Amino acid sequence: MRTLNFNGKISTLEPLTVTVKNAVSTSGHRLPRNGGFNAAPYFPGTSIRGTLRHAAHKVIVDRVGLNADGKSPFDLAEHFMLAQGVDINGEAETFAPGEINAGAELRSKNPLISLFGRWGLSGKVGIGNAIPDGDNQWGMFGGGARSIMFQRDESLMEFLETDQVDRLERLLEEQAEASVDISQIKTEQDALKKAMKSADKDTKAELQIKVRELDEKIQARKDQKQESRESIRRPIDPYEAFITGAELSHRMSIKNATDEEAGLFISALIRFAAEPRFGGHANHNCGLVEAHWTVTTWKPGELVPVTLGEIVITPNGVEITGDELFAMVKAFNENQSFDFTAR
Amino acid sequence: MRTLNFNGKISTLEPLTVTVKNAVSTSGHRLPRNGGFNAAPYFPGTSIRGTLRHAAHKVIVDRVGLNADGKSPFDLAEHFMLAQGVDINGEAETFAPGEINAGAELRSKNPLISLFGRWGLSGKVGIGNAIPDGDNQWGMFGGGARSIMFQRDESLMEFLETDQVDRLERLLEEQAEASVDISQIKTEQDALKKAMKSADKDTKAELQIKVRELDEKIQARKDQKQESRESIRRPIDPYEAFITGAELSHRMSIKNATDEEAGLFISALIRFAAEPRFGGHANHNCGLVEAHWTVTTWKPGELVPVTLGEIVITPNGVEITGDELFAMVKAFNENQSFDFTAR
Amino acid sequence: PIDPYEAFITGAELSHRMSIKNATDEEAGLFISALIRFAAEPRFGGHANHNCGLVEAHWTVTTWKPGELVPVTLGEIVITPNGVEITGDELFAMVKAFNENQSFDFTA
Amino acid sequence: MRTLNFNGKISTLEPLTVTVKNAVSTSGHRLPRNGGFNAAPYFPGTSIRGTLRHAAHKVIVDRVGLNADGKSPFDLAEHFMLAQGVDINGEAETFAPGEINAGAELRSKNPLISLFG
Amino acid sequence: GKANYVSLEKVRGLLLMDEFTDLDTVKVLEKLANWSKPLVEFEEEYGELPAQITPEMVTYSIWDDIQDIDDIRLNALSANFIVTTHAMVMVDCMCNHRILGDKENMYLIIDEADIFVDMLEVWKQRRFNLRELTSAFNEHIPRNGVHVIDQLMNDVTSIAGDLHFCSTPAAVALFDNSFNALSKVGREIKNEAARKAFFDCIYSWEMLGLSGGQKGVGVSNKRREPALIAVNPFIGMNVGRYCTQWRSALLTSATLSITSTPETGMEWLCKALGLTSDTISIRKIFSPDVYGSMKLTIAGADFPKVFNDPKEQIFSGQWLKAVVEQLSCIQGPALVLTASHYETRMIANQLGEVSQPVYIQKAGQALSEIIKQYQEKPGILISAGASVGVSPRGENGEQIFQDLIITRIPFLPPDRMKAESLYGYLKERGYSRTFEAVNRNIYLENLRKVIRKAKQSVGRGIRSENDTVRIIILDPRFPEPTDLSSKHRSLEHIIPVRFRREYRSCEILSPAYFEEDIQC
RNA sequence: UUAUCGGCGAGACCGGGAUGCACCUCCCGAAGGGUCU
DNA sequence: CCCTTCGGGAGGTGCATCCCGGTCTCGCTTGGCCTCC
DNA sequence: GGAGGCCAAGATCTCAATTTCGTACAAGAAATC
Repeated sequence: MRTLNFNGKISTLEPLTVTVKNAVSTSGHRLPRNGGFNAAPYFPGTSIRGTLRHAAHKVIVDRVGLNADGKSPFDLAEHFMLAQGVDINGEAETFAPGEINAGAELRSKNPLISLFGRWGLSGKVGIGNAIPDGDNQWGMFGGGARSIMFQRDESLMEFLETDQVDRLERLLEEQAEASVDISQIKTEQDALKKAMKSADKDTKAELQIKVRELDEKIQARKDQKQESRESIRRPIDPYEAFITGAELSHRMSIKNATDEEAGLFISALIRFAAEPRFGGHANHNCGLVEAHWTVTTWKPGELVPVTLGEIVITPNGVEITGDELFAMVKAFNENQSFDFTAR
Repeated sequence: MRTLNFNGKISTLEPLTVTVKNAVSTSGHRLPRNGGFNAAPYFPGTSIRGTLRHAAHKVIVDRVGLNADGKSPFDLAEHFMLAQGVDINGEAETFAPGEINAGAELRSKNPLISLFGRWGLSGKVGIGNAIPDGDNQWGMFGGGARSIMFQRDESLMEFLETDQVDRLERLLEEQAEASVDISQIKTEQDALKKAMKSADKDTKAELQIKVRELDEKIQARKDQKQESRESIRRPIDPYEAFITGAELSHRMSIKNATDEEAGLFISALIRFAAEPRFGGHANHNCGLVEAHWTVTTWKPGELVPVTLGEIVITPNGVEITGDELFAMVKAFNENQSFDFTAR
Repeated sequence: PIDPYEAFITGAELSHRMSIKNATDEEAGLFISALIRFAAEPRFGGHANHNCGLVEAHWTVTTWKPGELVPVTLGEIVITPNGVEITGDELFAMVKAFNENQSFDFTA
Repeated sequence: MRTLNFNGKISTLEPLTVTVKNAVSTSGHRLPRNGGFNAAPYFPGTSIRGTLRHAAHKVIVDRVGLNADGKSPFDLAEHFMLAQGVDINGEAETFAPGEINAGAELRSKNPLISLFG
Repeated sequence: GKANYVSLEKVRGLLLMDEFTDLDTVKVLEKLANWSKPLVEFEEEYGELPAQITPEMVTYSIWDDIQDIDDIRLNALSANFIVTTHAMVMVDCMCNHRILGDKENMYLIIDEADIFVDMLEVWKQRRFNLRELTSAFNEHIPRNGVHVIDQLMNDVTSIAGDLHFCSTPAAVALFDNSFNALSKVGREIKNEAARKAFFDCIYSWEMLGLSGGQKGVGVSNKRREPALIAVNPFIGMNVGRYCTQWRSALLTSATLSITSTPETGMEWLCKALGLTSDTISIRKIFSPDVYGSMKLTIAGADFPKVFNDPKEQIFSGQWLKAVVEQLSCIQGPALVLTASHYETRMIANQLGEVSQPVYIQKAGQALSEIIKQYQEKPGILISAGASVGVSPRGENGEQIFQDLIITRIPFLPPDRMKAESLYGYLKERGYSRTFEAVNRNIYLENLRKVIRKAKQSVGRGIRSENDTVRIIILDPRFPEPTDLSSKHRSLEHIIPVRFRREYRSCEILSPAYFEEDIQC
């Protein structure tokens, strides 16, 4: 029952990005910020924790084994319990407050829930935010523009029948006319968005409703396009991401980690190393990271912690130093007493 | 259903350039910077992804085959779906529940769409950025100046009739007069913007609409010119590109790739190797690449990857190493059960 | 869509004032031991799922001169992830006094 | 409809120079460097492309032939479109609907413009 | 400080140099030729002694190790006390007593310790003088590589400019690039033993920088030689050790107090010198109960912003106009103390040649000439950061300026590499604080340096108990008396405690609208 | 400081799609020469 | 010892998405009922 | 048969919505390790 603090750095192999609804606004896509507009962006601990929770869920699914076709014995409710801590049945044993050793049995028989918690059950694993090292190290990646395939290379046009060529003609004319009309409507809307600043709350209200009905006018204009609802040619808004090679200091804790639970966590890190992807924009290979963690335990009452070992995740492999981490992984792997199935 | 990581280097046989809207500014064509303004530039993974996606689309078009006239069976909507993933008919719903399990069959029957996703279907292929290895590996190329043909070479004057030499004289005099006009108005505009520097925030907007007045007057002195709209003689601003022989580290992932999807990806790599052109500036032969990739796989739960083989693209040929890459390519070639005319 | 929670930024320097009133060596020793055990898991507040609350704090332990209104610095308690650095011989004396004096009867 | 790659070497019978406007620091005429001050200078593809485009223009006018006085049938706008690539009368627009699928026929009729765009 | 006294040989040079021009008083020359006495005392006492006192040639040359430095040092080893420049106390730092000798016998009074620390932050440097390294390896010289060294030598001067240390992003980037471009030269030294010595030297330089602390670009104080600066953390502990080494050292200064309370205003120096609780024997603030009179006018929170776009350092025209008119509204001799020399240039240019003729501190201009010139003819003296404390004393020890005008608070520019490199220090030394935390710490340290510098500026005002100064702080960011929550509230500590009542009752040029709000 | 004391907490991957590209010759003018076993 | 050249002309346009889905609680006593001492 | 513990029931209700931005330099002395 040790408190393992994984202190380490997440070097970035391909840009690390995340779209969090709070941070992003109409100004564009912005990384979650360390308390302010002019703040260092941080990769949320939420995304890392969810990625690691799904990695651990896959570890448990593979450990419990797969049937002949490949289906796990777990039902849908159990998978949601393990991966997101949500009980869809509602049969999950709610621990009425004041219950001594709340979930000690569930923790013992469900290492994954013990680590990542549940509703009313504290998750031993705390996955902190990954803050960058050094100024800069973030930038507007992605970007560019979707382009009409046939207006970039004419060789793709030899593959189209005459009717399809006229279909493309109609699509482009429709896109042009819709763009002109929507741009006029958006210029009026932008005049209103300037007019906001004289925000007399009543005029603010009427102006906002005017922007709403202008938006509905835009939507109706785009709904009367027979061929293409959406403009094919359009600039892709850039997304803010941590640059490649960015060093992000990361701290994780497993409070009161049994050897089994910490072994499960290390196995989850091992399986995450297979696809070490954090965040989104994975179509641009965003999220690949190599991370090295120093595992330090701290026997309460002792002035200094002792380093159990080190977990290094790189594209060439997972290097685990320290016999302690190996012993924990083996203890997790050699215990048959995990009834991951719901009670 | 294994993850394939193509980790490797792109050597630039000719300068490699791209024009991202956000990256570029009033200065001119500039590569994205991989972070702040002065950060080391990177080639967008979006350009690489689009090039390989169109290569794969052409691969699928050739594999399905062309009718006698040379047309492809795919509808225009199907072409856009395969190569750009835009549903022109607008029948692609983002979170329709009923397509939750139709994704697996759609991927199985449409390997390209599984590889390169669409709006609502995650793309198994993530094409990362190409980042240069060394420093000072980029530069401004393409700097030029369009020059009057008949002033560089006088032998082209004997080919023009009297009325056409008089046309060239009227054009030259309109260009010299236009030039003097636009040059005096831009030489007042630049000092007006060199006064906007020390500007009261309010006065920013007034000097801004003064700038837009001067711009409208430049555009009306251009709309006044009869002979020519744009002056023939002019310096072409250079664009920023990676130097010839630049080594750019590249990282591409196919998450949980079936044999046939990875085979389609390798076929796309081969067909891109037929024309190894990335980015733009097809004039000046920019974009030509010689790329070599080490395909590594990582069974989840294993501590090390296994190098399946290497994909070397050189101007002299495409070398495939490893029995597994050949097996995947052959599996893709021999799987006749793919349907792309239906999303 | 998970609602955000308002927290203090990572690496926020928060001024903290703690005090023990007139102190037998044993009470101050117990407090310093409590700080030494809190340094094992230096967590303040909730949202521990996101590792929230992890702090490192340097406390300058001042006392009042007998009679005079002036603070004399007896030592420093630097709790960090690398360890707890108790500074000052007097703080060690308080901790030792608490460790000894085993006549405490916490029951009732 | 094949992609032809001419890969090869230029041997320099007499010194090869080019005054790229960006390249020439007012300090002195410097050949356009392949990135930074100290890289290997290259001859721009722009100058070679312009030379070959004017050569193709001369090929086209000679193949069309000249009148008895020795005047090309083309007009000034046609010459400028052929070699300089610039439209005098402004009849050149990008991504304009309706010229779509006029590229195939235009290229077939005008191999020079197809080549050099 | 030495190097500014009789050099023996240069005083036989003086024989020749004077006979060309000072022939009339050549006899007094030989009187100097024999008594090898410190020139400094010499002039002031012997009636005026202007004949042959031109300093330029009387001083040591660059290589003037003539062993007389020992002789005066041995002569001065005896004393009741030693008035002198700071140099010895850090010049014998690691000489191990080869200059001063006995230490425990000696006591140390570091007068003006505020400037001591402030320039210690410069002395935390080792000048990697490429000319010296060029000169050092004059036999194992890969002369082809000298161009690289020469190109870098140009770049340092471009980034360092006129600064001995400069915190622009270029400086650390040039530091890394220069050492990488010197690692290129590293594979050019022919002699393998010299090659390894060079490699080890740059490796020691490479680790000294990256392992911890700050890198930068230097222009040497003397001879204006470009150099590549980086931290000497060892010297950082050494200064503490070497000041504790003295039997009982005393750091005293007129502006060594951020706030009027010792036990919170003294932690900048405690932490800077790493000084722990061991050696904090007293922390006392002593101010005169009555000393001169101070009237305060401070620019209210409506006075236009100083910098419209501070990144390029453009002074907003509204602010320049307001400052210039306010200065023109003065009616007596004044000492306008700006922060930068560019602000002096702008004020002088825009100032429409008002009466009481103006006097400007040209960049680099020694303050002695201008101050003496202004003493005779009084008037507006637009000094700058080059004020270097001292005093604009009237000739017969009387206040010849009534109005001390601080155009703008001398805010230090952001150090985006000091924060980054210090973050590197804390990261590699294991301390876990994020980069923004180091940015905040550096900001607070710089703001405390600004508080000390502005305290020095206000201290220029009153020097004699009869002095009356009307201080005009034209910065909008100086906290208003009513704004107790203002961001830069610590700047209120600039005013001495005794004159805080007139600070509270101060005329505001451009105050900010108050009202009679019924909910009082 | 009109009394004494009270951690608010536990769970959640926001992700999914797009080539920004399409045209330009920067050229035109020149002797660096004479001077000494 | 000469003496460092003038200039010319700096773009035209496109297009800026669709959509989810926003929680439990609990600050009190009390008896009815269900199991243990 | 009495004494612990778990769980359901009990009256309606009281209230309020920010809208990012720090800081922009000078030189004291020098036998430097």
